[PDB]
Amino acid sequence: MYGLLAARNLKKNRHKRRYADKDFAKKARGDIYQNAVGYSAPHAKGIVTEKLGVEAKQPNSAIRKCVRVHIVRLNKKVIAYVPHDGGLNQIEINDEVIVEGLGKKGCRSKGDIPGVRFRVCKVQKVSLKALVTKKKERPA
Amino acid sequence: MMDKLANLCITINNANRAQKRSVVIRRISKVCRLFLESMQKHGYITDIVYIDDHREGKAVVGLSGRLNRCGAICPRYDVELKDVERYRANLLPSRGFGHLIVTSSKGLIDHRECIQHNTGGKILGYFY
Amino acid sequence: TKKRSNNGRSKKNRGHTRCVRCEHCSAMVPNDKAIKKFVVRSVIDAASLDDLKIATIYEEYEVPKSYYKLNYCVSCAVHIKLVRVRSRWERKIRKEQRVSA
Amino acid sequence: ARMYSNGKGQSKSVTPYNLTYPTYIKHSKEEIVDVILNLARKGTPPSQIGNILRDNYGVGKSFAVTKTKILTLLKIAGLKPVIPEDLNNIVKKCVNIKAHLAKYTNDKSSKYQLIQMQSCLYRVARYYKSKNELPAGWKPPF
RNA sequence: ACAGCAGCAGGCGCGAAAAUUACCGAAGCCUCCAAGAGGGCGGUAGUGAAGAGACGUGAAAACAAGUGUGUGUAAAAACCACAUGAGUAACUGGAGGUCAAGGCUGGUGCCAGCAUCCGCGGUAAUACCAGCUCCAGGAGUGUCUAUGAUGAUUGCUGCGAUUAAAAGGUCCGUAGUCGAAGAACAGUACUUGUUUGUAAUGUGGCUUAUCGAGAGCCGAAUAGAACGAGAAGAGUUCAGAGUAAGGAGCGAAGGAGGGCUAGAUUAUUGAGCAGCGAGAGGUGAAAUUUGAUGACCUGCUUAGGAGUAACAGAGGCGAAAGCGCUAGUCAAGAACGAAUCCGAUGAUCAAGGACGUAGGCUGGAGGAUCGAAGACGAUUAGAGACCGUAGUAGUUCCAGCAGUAAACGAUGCCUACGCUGUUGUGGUUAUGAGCACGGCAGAAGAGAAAUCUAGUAGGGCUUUGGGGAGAGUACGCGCGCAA
RNA sequence: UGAGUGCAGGGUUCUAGAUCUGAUACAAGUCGUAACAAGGCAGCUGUAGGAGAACCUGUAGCUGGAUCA
Ligand SMILES: [K+]
Ligand SMILES: [K+]
Ligand SMILES: [K+]
Ligand SMILES: [K+]
Ligand SMILES: [K+]
Ligand SMILES: [K+]
Ligand SMILES: [K+]
Ligand SMILES: [K+]
Ligand SMILES: [K+]
Ligand SMILES: [K+]
Ligand SMILES: [K+]
Ligand SMILES: [K+]
Ligand SMILES: [K+]
Ligand SMILES: [K+]
Ligand SMILES: [K+]
Ligand SMILES: [K+]
Ligand SMILES: [K+]
Ligand SMILES: [K+]
Ligand SMILES: [K+]
Ligand SMILES: [K+]
Ligand SMILES: [K+]
Ligand SMILES: [K+]
Ligand SMILES: [K+]
Ligand SMILES: [K+]
Ligand SMILES: [K+]
Ligand SMILES: [K+]
Ligand SMILES: [K+]
Ligand SMILES: [K+]
Ligand SMILES: [K+]
Ligand SMILES: [K+]
Ligand SMILES: [K+]
Ligand SMILES: [Mg+2]
Ligand SMILES: [Mg+2]
Ligand SMILES: [Mg+2]
Ligand SMILES: [Mg+2]
Ligand SMILES: [Mg+2]
Ligand SMILES: [Mg+2]
Ligand SMILES: [Mg+2]
Ligand SMILES: [Mg+2]
Ligand SMILES: [Mg+2]
Ligand SMILES: [Mg+2]
Ligand SMILES: [Mg+2]
Ligand SMILES: [Mg+2]
Ligand SMILES: [Mg+2]
Ligand SMILES: [Mg+2]
Ligand SMILES: [Mg+2]
Ligand SMILES: [Mg+2]
Ligand SMILES: [Mg+2]
Ligand SMILES: [Mg+2]
Ligand SMILES: [Zn+2]
Repeated sequence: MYGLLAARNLKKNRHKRRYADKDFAKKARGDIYQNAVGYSAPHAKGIVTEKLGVEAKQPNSAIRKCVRVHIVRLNKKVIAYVPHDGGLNQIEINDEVIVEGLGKKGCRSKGDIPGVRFRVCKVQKVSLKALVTKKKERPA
Repeated sequence: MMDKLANLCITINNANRAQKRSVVIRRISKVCRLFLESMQKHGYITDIVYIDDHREGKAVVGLSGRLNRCGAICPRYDVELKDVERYRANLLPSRGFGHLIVTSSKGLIDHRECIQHNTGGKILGYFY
Repeated sequence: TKKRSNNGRSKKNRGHTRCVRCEHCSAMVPNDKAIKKFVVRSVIDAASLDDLKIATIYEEYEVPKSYYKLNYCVSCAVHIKLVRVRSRWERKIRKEQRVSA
Repeated sequence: ARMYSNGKGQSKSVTPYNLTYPTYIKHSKEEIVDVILNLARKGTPPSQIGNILRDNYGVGKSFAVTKTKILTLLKIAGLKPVIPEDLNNIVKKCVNIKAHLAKYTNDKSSKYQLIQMQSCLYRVARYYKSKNELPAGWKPPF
């Protein structure tokens, strides 16, 4: 394939090789639009339906606080994590929450939380960081 | 069959590494003659004899102490005068010495003569 | 990792070889790999030759010998102690063993 | 290397540096030229013509005296065969193998040799029917 | 009956996502029968930390932002000039390592939380929650999401395939990519001149807004096309030329290479008959089991179906799978010797075609030995297994199907350049040596090492890998009687 | 020249479904112990039977073997 007039053979071969890369393959041949946050959108709105808790992976020993969210844009139901110290207390059933990604290349689990892929950002139009640290109050 | 200009290069490179002063090279073509004659002009090789054996051809050559390395490029890429310095920087060790040889309508010439004559050509080989 | 340069057998420049059967357990082993042992044993024991000298009718007598070639598989040769495990530099030494009696 | 098998033999014979004229010989030009054309009409292949000239009449390579090659002389005399002698010897070997297999059908080794032989025929045919030495629709005797 | 905002404002929805139902006889342009009329085209401001410049938040004597006039414009506001007051003006992320900066004080005790990654916390936490001091950037700083770089982890330049992931089981073969020396010839590619071909952007500059982005003027330019020129490489032809390129042929010889015909020395079983009169077999040790219907062992007769011991090897032959008794017969091949003939006929290979141990399947022949399945005897907690007794399909042959192996020297095929000693096999020999096919032991280089079919290298062509898993699995398709 | 609309079919993409059958994670549940030491019958590859389950048995192969002899 290294001959001077071999360009056609060379091009067709090298194109076919790239499908061995996971990155190129997923963009070409996988379902890249299945996710609430990803290629489609940076943030997602949804309504809280259940409060939930999950164990951390070994060797850690903890209960992590999680929320069941119905996503307006897809009608899927997903699990999200609630970040801050007393954070679970700032959320009621049937509140609206905005939800965000964990920051890995694909949608992947982070740290010791098994199988959860998003986190809460805002509750009832206001920043959760401000709610928890008592800098601002619920809209009421 | 091997390329004759490739065979020439490996034969002299190995013999130089083994610290021999002379070699016999077994299959010769028209551009092989012109390549060797170029290395003689720049004082990389000293003495050349050609044997007219009626079977292809063969040469006997004396090596100088100045030759570090030589090589052929395959395939022989076409180059504009704008392109030659890219190949010069890729192949040669220093901006101060060594030769990159190019075939042209004016015979074999080096990368300096290309500037003088204002001509590109096809890339052939190098030595330093 | 590769333990021996010859793969533990004497086959070179061939596809396939005849098999033989182990003396101790009847397992099949390739002829070029089997451990071989030669035996030349008198029919009459050394502890009887002094009686033979008064028992025989002939003026002189030569005792008949019996001849054998025996074959062993690796497991049997190691267990019967025809061969033993050896160090990484000893493995390379090749010398002919004695004929048994 | 060899074309149908893994051979790398090197047995050949050296061609001389210069050819001269064979003055040690005991015949004229015209006699040698007569000897060739007789051997030709009797039906000998041109490689055998060469062997006889060397062995019996004492002339090496059969050209130093004539300034002309054996097959060209046969075309000048009009004695040219219908098929080139190489292609002709390939058809013969094929026929032989098919005549063996016709009575000893079980021989897988002979079957193997036939498919090799047949391939070589077609490769030679395509050479000659490009140089206009055979009619375009020529086909094997099979 | 009427009606169609992917015109300008504006509203509702949808979403993670985007401004005023504002002024306009002025600037740039367009339209008419016009010393005039029209234009949401266009211009002017308002709104918003998408982007980009220049500067405030003090000095050691003495500091923005305000205000009033003038300007500015279509009218304005801002900008600039002079004149008045004065003394206002920092946050975001961090402080165990990567990675700049605290083993500080108090709470909490695998809780609550933190942490991109590695990891912290079970009562002595520089990592959680706070106080206090430090660090970094600073009118800005954190997070999420796509992409370029990191990355020689996509490799033209420039990676890998003995053992880490990775050379097709072996051949033939089309399309495709790649192809001697010598003597000559021609100009379409190739390279280059002149002329065309670029507003903005970008590039090399100079000049004016306090400065700096900004604005204004200059010069050269890509790919593409027109006409000339040069002939090294590539291309075409020739034969007083004949490759350590190929094919055809000659001579003497070598080999478990293959098909067929006709024979062979023993051995293992089975029957017949004769002799003898009590055990044989099997194991680590024993039991199933067989024997007075005479076993076992020793004779003589016979009947079958497999196989070729020892010699026999780091020996030979074959494309691989594979091939071992003796004669006769039938085709083709490899190597060697040499002054035979033809002359580029060649390398590698998608598609397509032929062979392929064993076990398996369809039909016929046959059936000694061995033995999946099945059945017993022992051993064990239990053995369905390992061991012993027995026993069927298969194991052999002819005519076919099938298509897999740790089909491995785990090392593709042609072709090169390469140190020494020793030992083989077959020819030839000036007896000094060579040519083809091997084994072995060092060296030098190489490599993560072990080691070396792995040294040197932009020679040609095909196959093939890209962190573990799921997975050589699902769906579709092609072959097969099925597997 | 033809908009619309009947009636059969196809081509695409989604979605329902009694029941069955894969995979993955299961702090540590039940039964054995198949592999790694000659792992207690040396291991592994192809093929064919059998079996609670790892697996066991015949046949040809390989050393990555417990032998460069
Ligand atoms: K971990
Ligand atoms: K084999
Ligand atoms: K051995
Ligand atoms: K030949
Ligand atoms: K070939
Ligand atoms: K072949
Ligand atoms: K070949
Ligand atoms: K409209
Ligand atoms: K609008
Ligand atoms: K916005
Ligand atoms: K302004
Ligand atoms: K702070
Ligand atoms: K702190
Ligand atoms: K503390
Ligand atoms: K990769
Ligand atoms: K490359
Ligand atoms: K295959
Ligand atoms: K020749
Ligand atoms: K024969
Ligand atoms: K078979
Ligand atoms: K059984
Ligand atoms: K039992
Ligand atoms: K058994
Ligand atoms: K039996
Ligand atoms: K077949
Ligand atoms: K087949
Ligand atoms: K395979
Ligand atoms: K060989
Ligand atoms: K390697
Ligand atoms: K399938
Ligand atoms: K086992
Ligand atoms: Mg407008
Ligand atoms: Mg530090
Ligand atoms: Mg920290
Ligand atoms: Mg790599
Ligand atoms: Mg492995
Ligand atoms: Mg591997
Ligand atoms: Mg492989
Ligand atoms: Mg300026
Ligand atoms: Mg040329
Ligand atoms: Mg009896
Ligand atoms: Mg024999
Ligand atoms: Mg031959
Ligand atoms: Mg069979
Ligand atoms: Mg190949
Ligand atoms: Mg992978
Ligand atoms: Mg075990
Ligand atoms: Mg075991
Ligand atoms: Mg091991
Ligand atoms: Zn044994």
